[PDB]
Amino acid sequence: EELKEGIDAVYPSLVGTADSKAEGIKNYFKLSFTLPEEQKSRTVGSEAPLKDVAQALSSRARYELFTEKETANPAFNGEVIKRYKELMEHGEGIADILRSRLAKFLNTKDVGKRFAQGTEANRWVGGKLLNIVEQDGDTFKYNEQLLQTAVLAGLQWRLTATSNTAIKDAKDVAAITGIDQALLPEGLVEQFDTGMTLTEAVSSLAQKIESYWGLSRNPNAPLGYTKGIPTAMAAEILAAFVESTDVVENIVDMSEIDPDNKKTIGLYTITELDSFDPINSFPTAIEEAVLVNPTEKMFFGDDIPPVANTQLRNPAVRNTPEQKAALKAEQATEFYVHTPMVQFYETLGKDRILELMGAGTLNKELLNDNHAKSLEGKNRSVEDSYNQLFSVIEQVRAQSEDISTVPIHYAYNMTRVGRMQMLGKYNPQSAKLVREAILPTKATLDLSNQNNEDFSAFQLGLAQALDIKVHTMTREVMSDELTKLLEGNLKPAIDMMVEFNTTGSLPENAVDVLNTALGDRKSFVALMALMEYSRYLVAEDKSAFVTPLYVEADGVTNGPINAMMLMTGGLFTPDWIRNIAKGGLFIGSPNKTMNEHRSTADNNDLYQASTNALMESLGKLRSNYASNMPIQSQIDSLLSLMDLFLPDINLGENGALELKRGIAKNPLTITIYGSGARGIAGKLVSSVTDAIYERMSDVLKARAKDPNISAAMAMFGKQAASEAHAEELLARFLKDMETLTSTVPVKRKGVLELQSTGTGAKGKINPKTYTIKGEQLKALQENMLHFFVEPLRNGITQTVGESLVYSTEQLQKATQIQSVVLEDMFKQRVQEKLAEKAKDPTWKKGDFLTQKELNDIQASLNNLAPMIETGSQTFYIAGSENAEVANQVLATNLDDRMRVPMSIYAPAQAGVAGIPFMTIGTGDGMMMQTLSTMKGAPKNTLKIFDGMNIGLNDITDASRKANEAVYTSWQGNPIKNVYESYAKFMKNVDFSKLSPEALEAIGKSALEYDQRENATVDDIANAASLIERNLRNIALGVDIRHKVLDKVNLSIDQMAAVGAPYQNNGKIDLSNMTPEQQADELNKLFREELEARKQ
DNA sequence: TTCAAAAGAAGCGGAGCTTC
Ligand SMILES: Nc1nc2c(ncn2[C@@H]2O[C@H](COP(=O)(O)O)[C@@H](OP(=O)(O)OC[C@H]3O[C@@H](n4cnc5c(N)ncnc54)[C@H](O)[C@@H]3O)[C@H]2O)c(=O)[nH]1
Ligand SMILES: [Mn+2]
Repeated sequence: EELKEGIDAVYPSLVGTADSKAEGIKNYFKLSFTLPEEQKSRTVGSEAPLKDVAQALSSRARYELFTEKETANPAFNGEVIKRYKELMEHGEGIADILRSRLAKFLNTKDVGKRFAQGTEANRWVGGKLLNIVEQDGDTFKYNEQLLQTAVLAGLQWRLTATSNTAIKDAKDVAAITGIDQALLPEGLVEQFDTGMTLTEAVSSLAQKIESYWGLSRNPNAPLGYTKGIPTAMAAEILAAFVESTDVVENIVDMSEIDPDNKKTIGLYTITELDSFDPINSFPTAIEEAVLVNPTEKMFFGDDIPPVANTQLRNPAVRNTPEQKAALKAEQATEFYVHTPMVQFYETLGKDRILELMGAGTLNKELLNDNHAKSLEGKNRSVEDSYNQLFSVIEQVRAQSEDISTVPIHYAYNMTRVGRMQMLGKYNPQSAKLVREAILPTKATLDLSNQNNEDFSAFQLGLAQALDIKVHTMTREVMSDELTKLLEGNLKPAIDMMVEFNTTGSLPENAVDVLNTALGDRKSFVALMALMEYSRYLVAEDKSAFVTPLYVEADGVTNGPINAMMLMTGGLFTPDWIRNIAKGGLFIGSPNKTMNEHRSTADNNDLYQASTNALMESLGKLRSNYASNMPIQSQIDSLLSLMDLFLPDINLGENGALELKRGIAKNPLTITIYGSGARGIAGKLVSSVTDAIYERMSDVLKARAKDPNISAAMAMFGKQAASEAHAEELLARFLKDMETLTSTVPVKRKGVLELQSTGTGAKGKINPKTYTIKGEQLKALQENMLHFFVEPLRNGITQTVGESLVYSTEQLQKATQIQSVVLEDMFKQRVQEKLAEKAKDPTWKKGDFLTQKELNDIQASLNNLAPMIETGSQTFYIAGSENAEVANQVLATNLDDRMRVPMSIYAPAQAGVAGIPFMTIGTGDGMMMQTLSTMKGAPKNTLKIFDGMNIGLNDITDASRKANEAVYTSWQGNPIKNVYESYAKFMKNVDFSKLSPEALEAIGKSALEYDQRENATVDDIANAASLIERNLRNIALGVDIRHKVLDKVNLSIDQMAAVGAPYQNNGKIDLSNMTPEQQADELNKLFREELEARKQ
């Protein structure tokens, strides 16, 4: 009751009665919200928020008074104050648009007159804003406090939303657009990553608006109003921004991108401010005024980010104590601007940085259309990073006279998969350009003697930055390779940088000099290396040289290796010992390092081993079809085409096939994580078509530079030796493209057969519009699938071990089955409650359920063990936010458009998510979390998931701790964790209660293709409990292996580069033994440990 | 079926079916 009259005192004039049982118009704003116990927003109570905040922003003194702080961010100066004054005036224009739009709505279809007569329009999907209007003579008007506060939220969102949007990948776009991921057109993914979907824009706006309103949700009010009213407000604000042209709306017709797709999709992009707009130096003034506890802000000095209580976008999952400890540790690290790189970036200038690191200026007619779109996407990313960096620098520069002395902190959160992610799009963790200007690494080195350990550290940092693969060679060999480079190709660049570090000037051909010197080594960190070595050369005191140059301790094929260690469940095999050594687990070799292994024992890493296995599987494939000439020809053409355009595939003069580890890197990784072969085939083809489109721009360029040039020379000039030698390359290309688009392999009854597509590639090539589309793309993909990817998959399995593949399958099925039941039961418990609501006369279809009701439903699922617990991490595989549960609109704008589906936090099918969740989570996730919290945890590093940047002073000890953290994570047992959860599930699940849809989904996972079709609940049930037994057995094995492995002498250098391996000090000595001998000895220990328990 | 975040628009009518 105190709450009712409390919220009424604040909004006494809103239309309707604050009682859900009342007969006439009811006010769902006061029913849905209460005043907080403690102030959240300084606009609560204000009769004119826009006037008050504008006043607050009008001077430093007034701002300080308003926020009740004694001092304001020094970035808030005259120039910035003047810009905010102009932005407040614009807030008035947004407010004015909103008021007119309301008046239009009230007048159309006499909604206002009807509402006044008792028609409950304030409950319509388009009428929820009527809960915040006030009667005004013969009509209605917005409550000014609520209206103007939402506008302030709208201005803040307008300033910073773009910079906080999620990144879209091909997967996201395919889901959005309904177009198969493998067939997405060029630049479509780019078009979609640039804008916001309606849901994306509205939900971020709504969150901000509700935040500024500064109220609390009533647990017993229907979500249709608690979420609905601020969403209706957001929708209206987005619409006003479209009217004001602060936001551009683009309705994308899928019909032209695919004749059969009927979706039309809205894209919303915020009009960018000028890069030199003063407000960029301090874009959060409003947020920091309105909110008592601002979320959008920079953390300078000893202003430390708070620790997140719950997993990112998974509010049902609390960050564990150990996770919070890790977050705290990472949020405490101080970052500092490295002034020389900033000055270098600035002196080069945005345009030359793009020429150097992007695609420079685009001549949209020396470029193939499709290529042109990738180039644009490239520039976008570098340009945004540049602009974002310098906005941050502008704000840092205000904090002090020496920007290199201003400490900077970053907020972090744990993601769904256990990774510690730095919040924001453009920060050191996520943006390479920013990574080289803002660093937590720093050291003072004695470089007066090139025989110091300090100089050796310095060399290692330069080499790694320069794309020398420092983990494949010893420190000594590295040193000689680096010296060769600095005295050879890099010298002209080094000389230029010496000059720059002397006078502060660059030549006009700087881009050329860098580009030529670096060649393929070019990167932002390479620039840091040139900068730092040249700074050392001109340094006055080489004996105390200060530098943020770092060495990254980086995982060697980290995910696959972790999966092999964590989820291989059988006896030990020699192949496993050899392969796992490729990832830094050395048995019976005290103090062995990855550098030594690679140089003296085995130069092939796990990607190369898989690639070599691929070549065998391919050789086998060729045999089974040896007499079938058309099939041999089809394979040769695929191999030929890839050879023309991909560096990783080489065909020799006499036909010798050679493959670089590169083509196996991504396919190995994602295959373990549950990717299908088709998806991989599609990716390989993309890399082929990308290269082709690019070669077409080469044609246009060479052809324009010389109209005489022959087609062959224009397309294979750079790639060939002679004229006629380029004429055969052209012949291969045209033959390959034709056979690969007109003929596809299919698998009928275990055998491959060629079929005509009837849609072969035909016609003269026009290098500008040339596009491999639809039916042609699919054909290329089918060829790639059967003649390359399928043998690759065979190679992968032989490499990582069939035992691991088996474990990931049981893990996948268990977590899928569980997610299906969870999803289905949730939806059912929801439909039950809504049927109870039709009995309620206070309730209307569209109101949905209360939070309290949703909470009770979620709690009722606890006996199905939705959460996986390791003791230090919590995983919620099924957790999601979906439109499928409520299946209805939440709100629209006042024009009956911008219809936002009602989204609910609820479990959904996992699919294959179980694998990467557990592998990433208990692998690199657990390693980094351990690294942050362990005794003697390395200080002043930047952690990037499976690699860690270390200052040059501490590379040895930090690397050793990193490898100890790896070993610690290898004591994990993610299958055991899944088993514990799945066995509780199996004890409580009622398969008979599931919908038939749920039931068949489970059949797919638990039952062979055959026994499905028409199996009973009991067949499903019995099959589901077999998986539990499988899990139990795997988990037992994993546990034994780990204990046995711990008894033996191990050297671990998975976090490689520095050559500082962790020794487990196992007492049983397996040195001077072959992998076969070692496997036998480990299997004895395994059997003996299996008996300790059996008895 | 790789993971790390979801996600059509809009007339009529007042939800939800319909057509593009
Ligand atoms: N889950 C995931 N992680 C990704 C993906 N792309 C990149 N990452 C992570 O970021 C670094 C690279 O950051 P950068 O700014 O230096 O480029 C990357 O390191 P690695 O390339 O060495 O891979 C380490 C482990 O990450 C997982 N992983 C990589 N790539 C993928 C993909 N495509 N899909 C799933 N998982 C991936 C593996 O466990 C790998 O061993 C990553 O740490 C990304 O798309 N997804
Ligand atoms: Mn790595």
